[PDB]
Amino acid sequence: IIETKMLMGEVMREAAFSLAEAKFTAGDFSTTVIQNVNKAQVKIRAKKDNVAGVTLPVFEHYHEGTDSYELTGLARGGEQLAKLKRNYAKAVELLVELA
Amino acid sequence: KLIAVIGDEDTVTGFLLGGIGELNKNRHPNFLVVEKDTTINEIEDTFRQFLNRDDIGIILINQYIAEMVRHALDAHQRSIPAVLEIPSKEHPYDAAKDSIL
Amino acid sequence: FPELYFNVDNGYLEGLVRGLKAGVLSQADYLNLVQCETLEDLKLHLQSTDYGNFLANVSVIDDRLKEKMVVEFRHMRNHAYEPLASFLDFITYSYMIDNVILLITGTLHQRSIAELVPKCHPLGSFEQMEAVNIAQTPAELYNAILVDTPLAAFFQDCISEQDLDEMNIEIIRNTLYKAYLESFYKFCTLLGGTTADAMCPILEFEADRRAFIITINSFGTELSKEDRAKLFPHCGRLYPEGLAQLARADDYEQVKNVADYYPEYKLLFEGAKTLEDRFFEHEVKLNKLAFLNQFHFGVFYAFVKLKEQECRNIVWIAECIAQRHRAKIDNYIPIF
Repeated sequence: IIETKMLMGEVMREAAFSLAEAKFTAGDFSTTVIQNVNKAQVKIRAKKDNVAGVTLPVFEHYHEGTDSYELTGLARGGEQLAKLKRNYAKAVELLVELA
Repeated sequence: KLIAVIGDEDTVTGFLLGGIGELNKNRHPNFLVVEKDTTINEIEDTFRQFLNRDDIGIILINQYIAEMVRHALDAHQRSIPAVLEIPSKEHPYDAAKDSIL
Repeated sequence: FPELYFNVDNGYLEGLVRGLKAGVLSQADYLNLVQCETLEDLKLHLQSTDYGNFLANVSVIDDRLKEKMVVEFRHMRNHAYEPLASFLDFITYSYMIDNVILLITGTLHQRSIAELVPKCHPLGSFEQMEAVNIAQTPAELYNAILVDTPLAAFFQDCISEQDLDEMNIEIIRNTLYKAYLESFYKFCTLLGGTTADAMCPILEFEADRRAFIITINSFGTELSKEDRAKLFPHCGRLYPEGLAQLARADDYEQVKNVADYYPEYKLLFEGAKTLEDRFFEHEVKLNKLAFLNQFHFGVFYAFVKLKEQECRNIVWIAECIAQRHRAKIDNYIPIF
């Protein structure tokens, strides 16, 4: 927990730096992305670990179903976006392991 | 079986873009943006709103925002759902929920 | 011949926007803001320039900068008579289009007009034509309200029943921007002379950014090659031939070799600074060139697209300072 809760502090500093690499180029992503969301893309599956005979809850990464911001930007930006996705799909990949 | 996020303005636009948001028009949205003029009660009920929901697995919240609702998350002493404290662009992760030891 | 007039009506406003050109931060002005280390020191150097005493009362730097270029733009539109007041209205249509797609989303999801005032660009705004403020009807009885707005003639490629979720939210912006760029080219062709050779080269490259950035992001998407064909503006240098080969692309190098037929757009594909940082420096190279010609209307549109670069650059300086990541702080656009 100690070695990875400081490690996400660098990743959430690196990925949120890409938010400056982000709408500075392409407008403002503060109303477009918060108005056309219906379903989730990355979900959780509750698996079961075990140590010393004690059942243990563990969360498993599960990305499925569709894209929702597939068409966002696309005329200005869109390369500063969708690497912001990769900076925040890797960040949510680490944060479900820590959860 | 999805992820919830409180975060901030610049936090929630990155994690929705990550693909964790879900709009349930029946119950509630699974996120809550906090601006400069959001009351602490609105963060307080939505923390209880996410805690009472069965499908919420993680509750992401910035510690800079979770510092004022620290008294409510110190009353949550269950295992599921897990509350996580993420750094902001000001005052990163220092002293939250490693204080049990 | 069309130069011994135009000072009857637009004599004073021309010298005004040339005076506001001198308030643009120069190269030496850019260097001292890199040497800053906190946002309070960022406030001190900006008081030395023309912006001064605007932070007397890091995301507040975003709003307090762009609110200054709105009131400077609104003050210019209050004095242009008839040869220019429609021209400044054409610059606001790019902001009205980004506003109205933001509005049909909350209309579709039953999110009312209370979110309109704080979450829209003040340049293209709705503080007149009060029918749009009342409308909560789900996007079919609101299109009948939408035609009491100067974006009506651009909706002639927007069928009202096509709006109801058969078209994607992003697609309707580009085919409205396609209808916008054809009209503003034809309006700038009706005006002749100095405003027809200093402005239309800017609109050709602006239509060719919408040629390249569309097809370079339309690869993994499930929109077919006939969809990205009609989302290209039929305006620029690529019209009869380059628009045809961009439809059959399917690959990053297949949009590069069609840009190799033009020596202007090649040597800009050597970003390999990224591509949009290379398209931006050529765009401000064209807007700076419009400031050479004197007796023409293109000095106003070149001012707004450079004033949005001023509000862009100071924030990028501030974001490298507040997040303390000033190893990429030199990746701004030095316009002057």
